[PDB]
Amino acid sequence: DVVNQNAQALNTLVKQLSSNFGAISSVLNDILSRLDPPEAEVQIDRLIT
Amino acid sequence: RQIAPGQTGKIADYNYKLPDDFTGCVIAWNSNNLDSKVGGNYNYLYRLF
Repeated sequence: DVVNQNAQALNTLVKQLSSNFGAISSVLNDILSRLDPPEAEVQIDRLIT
Repeated sequence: RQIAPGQTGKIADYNYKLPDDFTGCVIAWNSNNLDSKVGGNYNYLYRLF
């Protein structure tokens, strides 16, 4: 009930890897390498948030 | 319509680009009545490549 819980907590952060968070997709550097610099500012703002 | 932070083209790739933190203004207006010539005024030149 400690250790697995922490793993689940870490697994929770694992599920925070591939979330859109209002952005187009969860992939960072492809959106950094496809769109406008202010568009990428908006997307990375959403992702960092 | 190319002078913008994040755009490219005849202006921002060749000779005149804005920085990413443009703390200025954009004002333009027509003065064709002092540059109109029938055969063409070719004293003013630009960059293509």
